[PDB]
Formats: sequence, structure tokens, C-alpha cells
Amino acid sequence: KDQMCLMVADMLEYVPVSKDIRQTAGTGHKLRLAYSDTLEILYLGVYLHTPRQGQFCVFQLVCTESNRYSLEHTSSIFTNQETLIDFTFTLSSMNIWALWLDDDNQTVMKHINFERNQAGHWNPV
Amino acid sequence: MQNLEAQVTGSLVAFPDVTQKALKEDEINLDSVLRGKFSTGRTSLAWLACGPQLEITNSVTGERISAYHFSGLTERPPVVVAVKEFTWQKKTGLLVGLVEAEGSVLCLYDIGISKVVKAVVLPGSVTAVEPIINHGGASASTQHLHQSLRWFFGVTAVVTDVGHVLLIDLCLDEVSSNQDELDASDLEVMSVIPTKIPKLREAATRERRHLCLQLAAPTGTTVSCLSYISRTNQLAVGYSDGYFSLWNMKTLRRDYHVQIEGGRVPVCAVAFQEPENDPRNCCYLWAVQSSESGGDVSLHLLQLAFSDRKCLASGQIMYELLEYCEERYSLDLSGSTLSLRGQSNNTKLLGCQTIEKFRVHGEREDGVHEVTSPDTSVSVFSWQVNTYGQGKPSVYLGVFDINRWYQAQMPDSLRSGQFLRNCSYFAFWSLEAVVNITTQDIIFDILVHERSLSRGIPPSYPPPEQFYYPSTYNFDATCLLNSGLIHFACTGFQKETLHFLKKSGSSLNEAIPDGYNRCLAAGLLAPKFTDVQASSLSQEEQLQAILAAAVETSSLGLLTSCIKRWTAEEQPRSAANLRFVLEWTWKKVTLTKQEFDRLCFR
Amino acid sequence: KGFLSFLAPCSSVEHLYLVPGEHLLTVDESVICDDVDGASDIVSLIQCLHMIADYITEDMAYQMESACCHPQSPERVAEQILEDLIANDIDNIMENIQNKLQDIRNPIQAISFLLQNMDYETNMDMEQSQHNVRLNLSTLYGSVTASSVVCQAIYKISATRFLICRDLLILQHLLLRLGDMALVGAGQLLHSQQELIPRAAQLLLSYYMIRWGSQCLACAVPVDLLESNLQHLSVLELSDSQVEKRRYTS
Amino acid sequence: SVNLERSYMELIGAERETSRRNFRD
Repeated sequence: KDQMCLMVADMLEYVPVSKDIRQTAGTGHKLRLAYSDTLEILYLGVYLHTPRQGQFCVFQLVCTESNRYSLEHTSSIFTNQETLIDFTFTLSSMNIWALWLDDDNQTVMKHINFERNQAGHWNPV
Repeated sequence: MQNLEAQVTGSLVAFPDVTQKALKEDEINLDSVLRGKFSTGRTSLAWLACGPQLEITNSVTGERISAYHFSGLTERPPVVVAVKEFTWQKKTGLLVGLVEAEGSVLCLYDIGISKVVKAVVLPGSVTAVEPIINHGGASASTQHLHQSLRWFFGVTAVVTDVGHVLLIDLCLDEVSSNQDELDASDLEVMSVIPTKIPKLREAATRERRHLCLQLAAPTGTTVSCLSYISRTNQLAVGYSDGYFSLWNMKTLRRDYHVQIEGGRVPVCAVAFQEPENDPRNCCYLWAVQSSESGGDVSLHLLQLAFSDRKCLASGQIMYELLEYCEERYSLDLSGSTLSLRGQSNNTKLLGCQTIEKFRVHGEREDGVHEVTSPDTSVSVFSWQVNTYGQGKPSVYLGVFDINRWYQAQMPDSLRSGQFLRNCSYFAFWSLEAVVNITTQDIIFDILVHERSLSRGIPPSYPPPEQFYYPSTYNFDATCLLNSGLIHFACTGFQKETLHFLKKSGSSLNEAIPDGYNRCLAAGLLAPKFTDVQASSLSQEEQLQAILAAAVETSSLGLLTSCIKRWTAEEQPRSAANLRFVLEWTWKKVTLTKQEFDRLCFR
Repeated sequence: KGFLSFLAPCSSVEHLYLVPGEHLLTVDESVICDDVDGASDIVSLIQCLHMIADYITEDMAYQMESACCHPQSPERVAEQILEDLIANDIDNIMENIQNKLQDIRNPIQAISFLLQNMDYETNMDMEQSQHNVRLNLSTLYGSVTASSVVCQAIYKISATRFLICRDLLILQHLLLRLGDMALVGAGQLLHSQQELIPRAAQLLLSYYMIRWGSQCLACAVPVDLLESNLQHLSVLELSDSQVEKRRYTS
Repeated sequence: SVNLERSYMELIGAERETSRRNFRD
């Protein structure tokens, strides 16, 4: 209704800084919504596809009293360079699932609890 | 008994392309240098960093476990200079000290999903860090901490480029001093040691600060090495000019300060060694003086004097009341002590570790057994020696066994070049094979795996003398590079010869001379088979002795497989060998039955 | 594309077994199990299990099945399997296994820990006597997709427990025969092994039963004959009729 | 007690009987 761009938010500023991705002109980024009915909190699971390495980042949508909106960074999950088929993130057990089809045309998919410590590991399926 | 050089088992499992790009992109920017080292503990990781980038790979493969881009409040590349394991609230992770031109960054890193879990900006410049206690406030029965440290919850001893030592509280007991990735707190550094520690910690917490105590230390000198000997409750601090100062942190004071030979040669590494049995309560500390640009390099065996050897409830034996630290055995590596180059050599320590192997028997009804004093305790030093003129580093992996050295009763003769790996007190492996791949690759660390370092099992306890030789030590290890990892095996020569002979078992007889010679040289044969050579024996009697030994080893499978191999392909003496072994088998049956009757009649 | 699968969490034992035991050394001890000493013992056990599995093949399993089917006891078949493994010595892998065993403190504790880790089946007789429903979840589920998933899962677990029990019996016999070659205190250990061998043998017998059943095909039989057999059995008092939904697969 | 690492495993669902839904064009 205002027909104007209120703010421009950089997803990498709420994450510890990654310089290459924000200036990268890559394409194929993905957004997923997860609403907590009992929390009234909406989570943006954003897969930023970087040719270096794509990454999942979990944000919470925040709308301040002055119609200014921001992303609260919960966690970021890096991914290796593959053709991502699908990905999901649940708030019931607070999990990331990701399904890729590698360049060799092989179906791979894995899960990880993205609040189970923060320094790098994945549970395969 | 003689050894063989490192055996390659798959060369240069290189790092991923993303890892190579990430490490080598920042080497051009100002205030950035590539660093790499293995992480030891419950982790199995190798870290490499150039400024903001941090790559964590598998320590035995090289595959990128995780990768991250992160900086401090300044864009100057924070180079990871220190990495130490840290367990807080049963969370296992890493404390990482990154150095900047404007300060430093302390990061906590919990193994899970590839970010940083804590970040703090440090006003000083980190050169080395070390966790003193994981739970300082829960530490009240083992006496290694000071009154101020017991008021802390996690104490980090950091050495700066001004010669001072700062003890920082991570403030994991306080939620108002716990920082986020983009949030941080300064340090309320108190040069003095106060008695109002809870009040000052509260003040720092309210002012958004960690409580830090900077000990009165020499200013102008630079700490070249930092280490924590929890066995002696001591903080080993070495300055770039060879001054070694040892601090009693139960008083937070310098219980000792001496000059170890060298005025421009820093104390490059310190390694703690405990003899298998010491009633004098004195252990040993190897201090290595190594030039970083060429010059005199000396290995010093510093004897440490402690009056008290207390047993305190921390699962440790704690040494207290230090009197002196004096070098008692010097070995010049700049010249020729284990190398063939006599002129001054530029020696750099790729790795310095201490490995202790505990052997505890179970084998009873349901229950649990506990570790004891180690039957094998060694200090492993991996070093590169540069002879100027081409700048090519030759790598050697020396192993000093404190237990074998005590069993050799304090050897003190300076060895001079050539091959002397047969010595039990000190040996070394020529890493020339690995060098042939890593001619230019900058070896950042070398990890000898504890699970890899192990000895064989005997057919009848106690173990033979072969167990007490380094030739029995079979161990795989990994060298970190700027391009990947290179993995090698050590003392696999014996099994290589054995399996080559067995696969040649269809014509085993002709290879028995050379194969038996190789087994004897490697020490694979029992100590009794070393006295007879294959040159003075024939293949048939050598085989008969081997078959006998396989019988006492309770290994019928080797005989069965060998005879099945002999059944194929032309080999005329196989029939004679089987005949002789069959009469030998029957006479062995007769002697065994007679001996059994003698045992059973009583 | 077209069809469907469900991703079901592996049990503790199956998830550990499907991963080589050596890699368990790189995963936190408190994560492997709550008892750190027990965790180390079980890690050594599973390293030995993977060591055995790297040389044991499916043809070995087939000939073992035939050996049990025609006259031979499974204990004798296991003895023959271990004897073949020992006769195939070129490196003396039994010495490596024994070295890993000394890492285990009093292996009775660790083997009984595997016993309790697998114990989920208890001796209870549940006939077709209907229990009192507490939710409608009692009648919930039972679809053909559930049937297919359950049959695949029971086949898979039958195979896994088959391999695990075979390895357990082989290790039991090997440790019993080794005696004091690098071991101490074997005076009490071996007698307990003599007692634990028959129980593991009967457990292997039950798991062979279930694996064999999972391997058994079944023919297409008319539901008319099915219900006639039901009526005859109810008349002879071996069953009581209970019908919800009977399916025969295509 | 401490933590929980879990791996999922594929169990093929669908009908044991041969029957699939044909799309209404």
C-alpha cells in the first residue's frame, strides 16, 4: 500500500561476515517459511546459493513498531557445492533436512539438528 | 633393533578446491599469514586459517569438515595462531586465538553445525593460549589453582607480544558477560592479584567486561612458547631470547627463571616426560632451542626438581614445591647429532607431542578396569632441517622413550650422525619418503595417532624383548601441508615382507632367504631367530623354524595356507619340505604328550 | 518419482552397526553411550564386529544356512566358520582381535551390555483377546503402506541381527579357545563363557528363525480357503476369529 | 543421556498390491 521500498536487509550482516557472497551475482536462492503456531514466530530458512558454497541460514522475521522489519539470525548452515533438489527446516525438533542431486546424477540427502552445537557436522541418512 | 623409513600408504590426499582457495586467497592481504595445525582431543580435526577464513578438515583424510568466514570489529585479517580444546557444560569444542594488527579475537567453537558459538575481542595480541582449568569454580579439591582462579569459571592463560601473561576468565558462569558472535566485551585487566575477586568480577560483569589478571612479567621480551604442565601445576613460558620462566600458579608467581643456552635462539618447544618409576619425584622437560632463521639448535633435557608428589582427587598425580629447572643433557642438532649435515642447520619444529600408552587387562567376569602408569611413554618431535643453499627441508621424526631411557640407565653420550634408530632410549625415523612428496609443501603439523601407535600381541606373556624395541612400534601418522594431508606408516616393513612372502607362497622356498633376512632385520622373528641368518641357513631349515614358531604362536592357518600355496606351480623341494615337516610334527606330538604326562602325573 | 518411502530412525544397535566401529572412535564417548567405560568396551566390540564382517560374506551365510538345514548343529557350523577363518591366516588377524579385546575390561560386562541393548522382546503370550481401547489410535494405522514398510524393516533387522549374532557366537568361541595366550584371570572367564554359549546359541536360533521367515516366499491363496481354515481352527479350539482387514499382495 | 545422533534409513512404502492413482486429464 505504500508502494515504496522500506528497507534493504543484508542476510550476511546478521551472520559473521562473508564478503564474497554478498557481492556475488549468483542465482537460485531459495526461501522457506516455518511458522510456530504457539510461538507466533515466523522463520525464514534461506538457502543462499553461492558457487563457492551454498548455505542455509535461519532467520526470524521481526516487525518493529515503526514498520521496519529485520531478520534475527538463529543459525546458519553451510552446504557443499551440489545441485540442491530440496531442503526443509522444522521447528518441532529444530532440524535441517537437505536433498541434493550431485553432478554425477546421484541422489544424496542428509539431516542435522541445527541447534546441536555450532562448528560442523552432519548426520547422513 | 633397526627400523625403516616412513612407509607411504596413499600420498597427498589433498584439501578440497574450496579449502585451497580459502587458505591461499588471504595470503596477499596485509597482516595475513597461512597457519595450520592438528587439533588433539575428542576432536579428529585439522585447522588451517589465513585471516578471517577458517577451514576445519578431517585429521586423517583431509576432507573439509567445515569452513567459515568471520572477523572481529576490524577488517584486518585475524590470523588463527592458537587452537586448544575446551569442555564447558559437557559441550566439547575449541577455543581459538586469532591475532590482528589492532588486537585479537577469542572464539568458542562447538562441534555441531559450522559457525562460531562465542566471540570476544581481546585488546592484546595473542601469541599462544592455554586453558588452565575447564571448571575453575568447581575445582576445589585438586590444588593447582590460586584463590583468584577458584573464583573463576574457566581460566585462560594467554601470552602476548610484550612478555606478559594474562589470566582471563571466560565468564561462562555469568550470563551478563557471555558474548555472541557479533557481541563482545573488553577485559578489566588487573595487573595486581586482588583479594576482592568476587566483587571485581561483579564489577567487570556489570561494566560488560571479563576479569583479567596480568602477571608482573618482563616487558620488552616476547614469549616464544606457552604450555601448561598440569602434572606439576606449572605454566611454562619461554621468551624469544632463551629465557625460561616457570610459574607457580598456586601462588601465581615465578617459582623459577633461568637462561637456557641461547641469546637469540628461542625456546621452540617444551615436552613433558615421566619415567615409569620415579621415587625422587623429579620428571623431565625437554626444552628445544631452535633458530627460526638458521643458527645453533640445541635439545635440552631440563630436569625439574619438586619436593612433593601428591595424590589429589582429579585422577592425576600432582607435583609440587618446585626447587630448580636445570638442563642435564644437550644435543646439538644444528651440527650433526642425528643428521649428515655438519654445518649450521635451520631447524623448525613441525610437531611436538607426548604419547603415553596404557595397557590394562580385563578378561574377567563383568566389570571395569582403570588405566595405570604407562608401560610406554614417549616424546615425539617432528622437525624439518634446512641446509642453506637450496632451502630444502629434510624431515625427521625423533622419538625419545623416557621409560626405555631409564631402562638404559640415563644415557648421556652425544650421538653423532648416521643411522642409530636401533637405540631404545632415543630413535628417529627418516621421513625422506614423505619429503619426496612435500619438497615444497609447507608442513604445518605432524600428528602421530595414539590409536595408530601400538604394539603386537605375544603368544605367551610376558612379551619378548622385541616389544621393548622401537621396531615393534607400528604407527601411522599424518602430515599437514598447504595443499592437503600426507599419510604414512612406520615400521610396516615386517608385515610387508611377510605378506609378500605369503603371496609368493606358491614359490615361497626361493624367497625364503631374502624374506627371512628382511624379517630378521625388521625384528618380526622371535628374539631367538635373530641369532641365525638366512645366508648361513638354507630355505628348508628356515621354513621349518618358521613353522615351529607358527605352532607355538597357535597359528595353524599360516601352515595350512602355505602348504596350499605350495600345492600349485612348479616347486620341486615342496615334497621334501612337507615330508620333513610331517616327521617333525609327529615327533613334536610325541614330545608334547610326554611333557603333558609329566605335568599331569604329579 | 511415482512411489514413496519413509525415512525411519535406525535403532541404536543398528545405527552403530551400519557404521564401521573404527569411526565410532571419532564420535564423543558420551554420545556412543552413557557409560563411558562401557562405551569404550562396546566400541572395541563393534570394531571387532566390523573386522569380522569385512571378511565374512553372504555366500558364507548361505552355506551356513544349508549346513544348519541338513544335519549339523549351528554350534558346529560356527566352529567350522571360525576354523576356516583361522585356517585362512596370512596376517594372523586373531592377534589384532585379541589386542582389541585387551582394550575391553572384563568382556562379560560388554557382551551383557549388548544383550540388554538388543533386548526389546519379552516372553509374553498375547492371544487374540481384545484389550480395552484407550484411543482410536488402537484402530489407527494398518494400511498396505504400513505393511510394506514393516515387512521391509523386519527383513532388514532380521538380516542385521543375523550378522550380529553370528559374529557374537564366533567371537565367543574364539575367545573361549584362546585361553591364556595374552590373557590373565581366565580361570573365571571361561566357565562363564561355557554358560553363555548355549544362550547365545538359542538366541541365534530364534534370529535365524526370523531371518529365514523374512526370506520365505508365500503363495497366493484364496481368502475363501483362508476363512475355511479359520473356521476349522476355531472349531478345533486353537484360534478365535478376529477380522478387521485381510489383504493379499500383488 | 548426553546428546542424540540419529540416522534415518529408507523403508519403501507404497502398496504391496499393484495399484496406482491415474491422473484425471
